[PDB]
Amino acid sequence: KKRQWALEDFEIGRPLGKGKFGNVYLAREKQSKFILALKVLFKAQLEKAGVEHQLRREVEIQSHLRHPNILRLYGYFHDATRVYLILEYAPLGTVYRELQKLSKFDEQRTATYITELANALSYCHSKRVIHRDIKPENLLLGSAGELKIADFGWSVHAPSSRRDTLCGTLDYLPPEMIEGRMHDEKVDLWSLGVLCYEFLVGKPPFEANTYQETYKRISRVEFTFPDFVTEGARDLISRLLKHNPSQRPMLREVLEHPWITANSSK
Ligand SMILES: O=C(O)c1ccc(Nc2ccnc(Nc3ccc(C(=O)O)cc3)n2)cc1
Repeated sequence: KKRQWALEDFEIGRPLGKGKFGNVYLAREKQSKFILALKVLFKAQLEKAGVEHQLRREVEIQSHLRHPNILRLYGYFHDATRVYLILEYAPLGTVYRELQKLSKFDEQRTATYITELANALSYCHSKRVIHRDIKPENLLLGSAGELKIADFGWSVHAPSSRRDTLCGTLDYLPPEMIEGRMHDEKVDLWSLGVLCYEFLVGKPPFEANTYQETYKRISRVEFTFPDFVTEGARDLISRLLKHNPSQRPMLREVLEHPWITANSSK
C-alpha cells in the first residue's frame, strides 16, 4: 500500500488451513491490532515446481481487486526462506466445510451463493481477469455469511491459451480447458454451473473414480440430476453446462434467471 511489512509486525495465531505449499494462519498486526490472515509459502517449495511466476500473477491480480465478494490481498513480504501473503480474514471458513457439514444446501442458500459469486465474477470479468479455479475449497465466508472468492492461484487474463498442467481434479474445468484449447471468461460460467450443482446435490456433476473417466464425462458433458433437483435449478445448470462456450449465458442472464430470482435473498 505504501510501507513494507515484516514478520515481526505480526503475532501469528491458530492454523486456518494446512496445504502443500503453505499454511494459512490467523494473525494480528501488532500496532493497530488489526486481525487478518497470513498465508505462509515456503519458497524452496515454490522454487521447485517453478511456481514463482504464477505467484507474481496471483498477487498482482488479487491485490488490485476491490469487491465485497472477493477476498482482499493487502500486501506481501518475504524473508530468506519464504513468502507471506497478507489477506483479509474470512471468519466463517470455507464453503467446502459448510457443504461437508450440511451435505447439501437448499435452493435459497445456493441461489444466494450463486448470486454473490456471479457479482464477484462480473467484476473480475469487467477486467478480463478469469478465475478458472472456482471450487468450494476456494470460496470463503465473511462475518455475515457472504461468499468470498478467495484463491486466485490459477487466475489469468482473458483470452488465454495457457496449457497449464492440471494437477487437482478436473471436476470444475470446462471442455476447452481440459483439452488444452484457448479460453475466455466463459470458463467461469461453466464452473458456476458445476458449483450450483455441487451445492444442491452434494457432489460435483462429473464426479468419477479416475481422472481419465472424469475427463470423458466433462468432454461429453454427461451429467444427470437426482429427483430432488427442481426444474428451475436443472434449467439454470443446463444453460451453464454447455460444451460450446458461446452458448453459455452471460452473468447478467444468470443474475436475472427466474430460479435465481425466486430463491435468492441477496
Ligand atoms: O481449505 C482450507 O482448509 C483453507 C483455505 C483457505 C484459507 N485461507 C483463509 C484466508 C482467509 N480467511 C480464512 N478463513 C478461515 C477461517 C476459519 C477456518 C476454519 O476452518 O476454522 C478456515 C478459514 N481462510 C484457510 C484454509
